[PDB]
Amino acid sequence: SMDSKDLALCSMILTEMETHEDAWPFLLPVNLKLVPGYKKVIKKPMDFSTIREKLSSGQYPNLETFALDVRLVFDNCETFNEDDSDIGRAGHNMRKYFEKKWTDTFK
Amino acid sequence: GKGLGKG
Repeated sequence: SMDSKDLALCSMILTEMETHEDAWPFLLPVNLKLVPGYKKVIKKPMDFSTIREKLSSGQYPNLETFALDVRLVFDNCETFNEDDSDIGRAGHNMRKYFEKKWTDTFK
Repeated sequence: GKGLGKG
């Protein structure tokens, strides 16, 4: 499992994402009952609160598995929403922010 | 109805 430093780094980056102005579509799970089509086409839904619960409960054995789930949030967003939609653009902006933060942390 | 999105 991840040591204390790695857990702290994941938590720090996740908090920076949760507080970003463009995080609003990604803070909680998509409600599959209220958003038709989502369950059908998005096979692995993911959101920041779920990532937080996974991190806290020891479900990420390493940094790479954490980053995969963060990226999954944005990959799902790209599929379900038009690139030019408010959510689509929020997702692209958040991906850019994450990749910069990730690169600045581990370089 | 057909198509994706949250509009």
